[PDB]
Amino acid sequence: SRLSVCSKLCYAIGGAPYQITGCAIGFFLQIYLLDVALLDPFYASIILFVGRAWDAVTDPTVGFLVSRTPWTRFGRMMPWIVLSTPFAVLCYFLIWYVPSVDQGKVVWYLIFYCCFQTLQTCFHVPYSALTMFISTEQKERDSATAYRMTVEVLGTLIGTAIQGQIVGMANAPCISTEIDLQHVSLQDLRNAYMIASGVICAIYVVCAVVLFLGVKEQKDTCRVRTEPMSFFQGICMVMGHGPYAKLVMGFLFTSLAFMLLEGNFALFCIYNLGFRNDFQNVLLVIMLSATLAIPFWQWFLTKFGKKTAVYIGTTSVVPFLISVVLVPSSLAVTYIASFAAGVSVAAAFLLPWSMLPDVVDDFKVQNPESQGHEAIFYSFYVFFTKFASGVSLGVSTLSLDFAGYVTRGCTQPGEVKLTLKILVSAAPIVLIIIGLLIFISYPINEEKRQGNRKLLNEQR
Amino acid sequence: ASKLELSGPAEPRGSKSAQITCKAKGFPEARFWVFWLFQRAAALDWPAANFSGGPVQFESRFQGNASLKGSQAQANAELNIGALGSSTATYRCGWKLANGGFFPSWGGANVNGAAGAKAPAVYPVEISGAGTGSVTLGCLVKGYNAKPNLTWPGASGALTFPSELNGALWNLASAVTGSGFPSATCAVGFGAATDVDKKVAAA
Amino acid sequence: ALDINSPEAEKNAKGARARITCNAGNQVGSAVAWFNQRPGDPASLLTYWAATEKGVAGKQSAQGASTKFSMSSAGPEAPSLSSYWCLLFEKGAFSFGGSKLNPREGAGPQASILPPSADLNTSGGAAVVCFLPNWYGNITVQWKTEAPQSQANMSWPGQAGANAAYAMAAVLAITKGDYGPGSFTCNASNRGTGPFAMSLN
Ligand SMILES: CCCCCCCCCCCCO[C@@H]1O[C@H](CO)[C@@H](O[C@H]2O[C@H](CO)[C@@H](O)[C@H](O)[C@H]2O)[C@H](O)[C@H]1O
Ligand SMILES: CCCCCCCCCCCCO[C@@H]1O[C@H](CO)[C@@H](O[C@H]2O[C@H](CO)[C@@H](O)[C@H](O)[C@H]2O)[C@H](O)[C@H]1O
Ligand SMILES: CCCCCCCCCCCCO[C@@H]1O[C@H](CO)[C@@H](O[C@H]2O[C@H](CO)[C@@H](O)[C@H](O)[C@H]2O)[C@H](O)[C@H]1O
Ligand SMILES: CCCCCCCCCCCCO[C@@H]1O[C@H](CO)[C@@H](O[C@H]2O[C@H](CO)[C@@H](O)[C@H](O)[C@H]2O)[C@H](O)[C@H]1O
Ligand SMILES: CCCCCCCCCCCCO[C@@H]1O[C@H](CO)[C@@H](O[C@H]2O[C@H](CO)[C@@H](O)[C@H](O)[C@H]2O)[C@H](O)[C@H]1O
Ligand SMILES: CCCCCCCCCCCCO[C@@H]1O[C@H](CO)[C@@H](O[C@H]2O[C@H](CO)[C@@H](O)[C@H](O)[C@H]2O)[C@H](O)[C@H]1O
Ligand SMILES: CCCCCCCCCCCCO[C@@H]1O[C@H](CO)[C@@H](O[C@H]2O[C@H](CO)[C@@H](O)[C@H](O)[C@H]2O)[C@H](O)[C@H]1O
Ligand SMILES: CCCCCCCCCCCCO[C@@H]1O[C@H](CO)[C@@H](O[C@H]2O[C@H](CO)[C@@H](O)[C@H](O)[C@H]2O)[C@H](O)[C@H]1O
Ligand SMILES: CCCCCCCCCCCCO[C@@H]1O[C@H](CO)[C@@H](O[C@H]2O[C@H](CO)[C@@H](O)[C@H](O)[C@H]2O)[C@H](O)[C@H]1O
Ligand SMILES: CCCCCCCCCCCCO[C@@H]1O[C@H](CO)[C@@H](O[C@H]2O[C@H](CO)[C@@H](O)[C@H](O)[C@H]2O)[C@H](O)[C@H]1O
Ligand SMILES: CCCCCCCCCCCCO[C@@H]1O[C@H](CO)[C@@H](O[C@H]2O[C@H](CO)[C@@H](O)[C@H](O)[C@H]2O)[C@H](O)[C@H]1O
Ligand SMILES: CCCCCCCCCCCCO[C@@H]1O[C@H](CO)[C@@H](O[C@H]2O[C@H](CO)[C@@H](O)[C@H](O)[C@H]2O)[C@H](O)[C@H]1O
Ligand SMILES: CCCCCCCCCCCCO[C@@H]1O[C@H](CO)[C@@H](O[C@H]2O[C@H](CO)[C@@H](O)[C@H](O)[C@H]2O)[C@H](O)[C@H]1O
Repeated sequence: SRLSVCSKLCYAIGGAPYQITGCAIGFFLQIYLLDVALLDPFYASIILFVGRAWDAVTDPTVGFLVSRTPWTRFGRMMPWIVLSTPFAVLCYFLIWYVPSVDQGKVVWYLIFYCCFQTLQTCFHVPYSALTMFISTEQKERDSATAYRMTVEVLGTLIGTAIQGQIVGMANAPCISTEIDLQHVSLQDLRNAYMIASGVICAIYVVCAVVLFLGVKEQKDTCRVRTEPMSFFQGICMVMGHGPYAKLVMGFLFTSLAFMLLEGNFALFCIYNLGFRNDFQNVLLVIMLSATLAIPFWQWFLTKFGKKTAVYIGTTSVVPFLISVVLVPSSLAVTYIASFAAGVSVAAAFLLPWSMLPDVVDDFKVQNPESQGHEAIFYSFYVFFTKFASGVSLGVSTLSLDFAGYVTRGCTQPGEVKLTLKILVSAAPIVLIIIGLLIFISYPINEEKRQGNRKLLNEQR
Repeated sequence: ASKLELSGPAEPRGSKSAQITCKAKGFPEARFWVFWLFQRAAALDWPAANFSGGPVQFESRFQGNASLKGSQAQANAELNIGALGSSTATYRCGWKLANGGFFPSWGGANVNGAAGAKAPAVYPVEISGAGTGSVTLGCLVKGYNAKPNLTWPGASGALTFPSELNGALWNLASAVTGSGFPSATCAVGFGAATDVDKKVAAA
Repeated sequence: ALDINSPEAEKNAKGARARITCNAGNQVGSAVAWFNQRPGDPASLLTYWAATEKGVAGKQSAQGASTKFSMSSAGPEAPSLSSYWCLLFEKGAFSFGGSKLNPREGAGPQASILPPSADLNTSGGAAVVCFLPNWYGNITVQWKTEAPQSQANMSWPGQAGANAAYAMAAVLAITKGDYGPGSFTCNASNRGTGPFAMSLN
């Protein structure tokens, strides 16, 4: 009476819409608001910041509501997903819709972006506890987690490919300005965005139906339900630990640098490298290299330890982030740097999850009483990454507004290109250097003590 | 609030050079493109634009006729007009939103490229020996180079036509449809002295 | 440079609705700015990106996809009878078109001819003045010194605030030496199915 491989596959498929919508509204929302929705970058800055700060706000609130959700006739998590998905797909389609409003499109985008973030939180937060609800054996939960991560990586790649190819299929005209003083239409580009959103909404639904049909709930009633009021005490206890706080700050700053790149990289490809016809192919190459470099970094951490792997993987992109702003926009240099950036993305978002069990063992050794420490760590990391990435994207688009970013434009003035070069080559390098310096102060020192802590794991 | 204060009216003479100031306030002048326009009797044109921390971009018609400059120490934009004669117009000083390309805040200054300054002559044109109910009296002001203010003693039935160029001077007419005619006089403006009021007689 | 334009330089609207149309010589991609200008005042921005207001009364809306744009004022008051311009921010060289709204009035012209005064006759000149104080539409004035003449200067005011009627003054300047051609006649042609002639001898 274990999990079937089809049930684990359906559970893994159910986690693809989160990554597809995340990659879409991470890579292309800043393009869509600035260029396709014709918004002032102050208003787009407000929309991006509030949209990525309401998700982080709604993560613990929806978690607390789910912890208080009683047992229905379909489960504790399936009614949330079933009642959240048809409204989430509607709000997601209305994110990429440009209305005919004479005043206040920023209000429309704010309302529907925050509504979609709330409904996607109400979809993903029960889906995270679904792996505890499906089975009681730890091996089945680990297999379901591995399937979920594999389909999460494939969902990021598939969503990037689908959205990029559809919105790059239909081009559009630009705005000639003073700088440039010595068939397709804008409605075609908006319809291409609507078509891509409709395809992604069809995928969302399909995956929601697959998750509902293929996954049961098992009516789990065992052990204890812990204490929801002890959340702040657990946060303080986790933050008091040395290696756990060090891993939190390093992973944070590194993921913040890469989320800043993910946000302001399509504009850098369009307006600095002059690749507005093939800016989606660079994103596809980066995601393909990130997909293919995961076994390479797994072999590297299995072979040459963990310390050198996390030392070189996050900092491999630094010479290439210098090179992209220190060459005259050569095509092959950009594609080689795209392959390198994909390798570095895979390293940055793979290696701390490899570092984590050595810190879990150390926290078990130092604190014998532990309940939900890994969940608390994940929630803290998720909240701070989403909130500070919203701050970073709001500050970046506000800096573009201050620099005089033209809506569309076929070119940018000398201030906007400088701000984009700083936003892909100075701020990510500074954040990566901060994360590397935090990872230097690592008292666990890879496995050299951690396995000894594992020996104490044999003792306790 | 952002505002742009422009110079007053000027009277260049044929082929002089006229400099117009556009002292701005409420915004950093070095961050936005300060523009210049060219409004005739009824037509909006576009000489040029100037970025106060860099380049100047002209229209191909006004290249060599207009020259733009910017002082960021006083936040003042200058337009220098070269040879004239058909440049008697109104020049605006819009600024361009740093994202779109349209002009939210504007100014306005008049340039009148003519020569001479004379005293107006008043002629009381009257009826030619006819009358039926209301009758039309007139007042013709001919030969001046300014903007006058024709008036009547407390009668509001008057129509004062816009002035027109006749050679190098200006001509204006005023018409009053009055019912009774005990006494009517035409009083003109022309703030540069030469104040003359003339009665309107019969025949 | 683009060739954006407004076809109707004059429009008639009283209190119902106005639809000022602008046409672009190139596909501008919905980049049209609409300005409102009152006499003696600079152009005030109403609409940008062809549909978005900037601190303006809610009656001013605007539509248009590409090479065909419109601004609709469905509540036209006394301040709304001004001159409206359409700009384009698609190309480097910015362009305007020019338009104006007017109220709707009935019909009926009036003409009166006035001979030169004795003061003007003394100082070597003779200006014959033809006044057309109240009419609606467009009118044409011809001078007959027993033959058509093309040496007259004509002026028009705007529309009167009370009467909602236009005027026109025609001045014929003739020297004293050329002041013997017979009789002077002023002829006015309006939408009245007949010319109005006023003559002096
Ligand atoms: C993009 C994803 C969708 C791709 C199309 C779907 C293909 C995958 C469908 C699931 C296939 C497994 O479906 C069914 O699972 C049971 C075990 O639970 C299998 O039973 C056995 O088969 C295979 C090997 O022979 C093993 O997976 C399994 O360990 C074994 O128990 C059945 O032979 C199979 O019919
Ligand atoms: C775009 C391409 C998408 C990938 C291919 C389409 C998905 C099809 C399902 C995955 C491929 C086949 O499925 C593969 O079968 C083998 C066994 O034969 C499984 O291996 C395992 O299956 C079940 C899992 O509990 C157990 O019996 C046992 O632990 C082991 O045999 C792999 O976990 C699975 O990866
Ligand atoms: C964008 C994502 C697209 C998603 C598209 C939907 C793909 C969903 C993947 C699973 C598809 C269904 O997979 C289905 O699983 C059941 C598991 O019992 C298999 O059923 C099989 O398993 C049992 C195992 O005891 C066998 O005895 C028997 O041969 C058979 O009934 C089916 O042969 C397989 O077709
Ligand atoms: C998953 C894909 C399937 C999705 C199915 C639903 C898709 C519907 C297509 C979008 C249609 C909505 O289109 C949009 O609606 C709103 C509300 O009616 C309108 O908004 C309107 O109401 C507001 C509030 O009164 C005012 O600003 C104004 O009257 C007007 O703008 C927009 O002008 C219109 O652009
Ligand atoms: C979660 C809280 C988010 C806080 C973030 C900061 C507040 C929101 C930032 C954008 C607010 C913009 O402010 C808003 O702009 C536009 C015009 O400019 C107008 O917005 C309004 O326009 C018309 C008015 O009939 C209607 O469609 C509608 O009522 C509304 O959209 C309002 O006049 C103003 O309330
Ligand atoms: C848009 C959606 C696209 C649909 C994508 C569908 C592709 C699905 C990918 C199939 C993943 C194959 O999963 C395969 O099976 C086994 C389970 O027996 C998994 O699990 C295996 O690795 C984990 C590692 O901790 C261990 O628990 C154990 O070694 C083993 O169970 C592995 O992850 C993988 O080897
Ligand atoms: C290109 C078509 C679409 C992509 C199809 C790809 C199908 C094959 C990938 C499915 C997932 C493979 O999952 C693979 O499982 C094996 C175990 O069997 C893991 O092997 C190992 O990794 C994990 C850590 O990640 C450890 O717990 C352990 O050392 C071991 O299980 C691989 O690291 C993992 O990558
Ligand atoms: C494993 C990753 C792939 C799995 C996800 C599936 C995404 C595949 C593309 C989805 C969109 C399909 O529709 C897409 O439309 C455009 C034209 O309209 C075309 O896409 C085209 O764009 C680029 C633009 O330079 C061309 O170089 C190329 O010839 C072609 O790929 C294809 O027809 C198709 O890629
Ligand atoms: C993983 C499962 C999902 C895989 C991805 C979904 C299947 C592939 C996507 C199909 C739809 C995208 O492909 C899209 O289709 C439409 C309809 O012909 C076409 O696009 C058409 O509409 C747009 C909008 O007016 C215009 O550019 C033009 O009229 C035409 O190109 C192109 O082919 C492509 O832009
Ligand atoms: C698989 C393809 C998925 C496509 C999207 C499916 C969602 C279905 C619900 C929404 C349908 C599309 O939504 C509708 O599309 C048309 C274009 O075709 C848009 O465009 C419409 O208004 C604009 C306004 O200028 C017109 O230029 C255009 O001619 C007209 O068709 C509408 O603004 C939008 O309301
Ligand atoms: C939570 C983490 C947050 C991380 C967010 C990262 C945001 C990074 C902000 C980058 C802003 C760059 O700011 C940009 O720098 C250059 C040089 O300093 C400056 O711009 C400069 O160029 C112009 C030339 O026209 C000169 O007038 C002057 O030398 C200066 O203003 C401005 O300051 C700004 O245009
Ligand atoms: C930490 C890793 C460093 C890798 C690179 C990080 C990005 C920062 C440098 C980007 C390159 C552009 O940086 C910028 O280039 C131009 C010339 O091209 C230089 O020169 C500039 O100085 C003045 C400053 O008022 C500007 O008005 C003007 O646009 C330009 O002449 C600047 O001094 C330099 O700041
Ligand atoms: C809590 C999240 C952060 C919220 C920060 C607080 C902001 C609250 C909303 C204030 C928005 C108004 O702030 C500012 O007002 C001016 C009013 O002319 C707007 O207008 C500005 O851009 C428009 C074009 O878009 C120009 O026509 C105008 O000349 C210019 O002043 C700006 O679009 C807006 O940047």
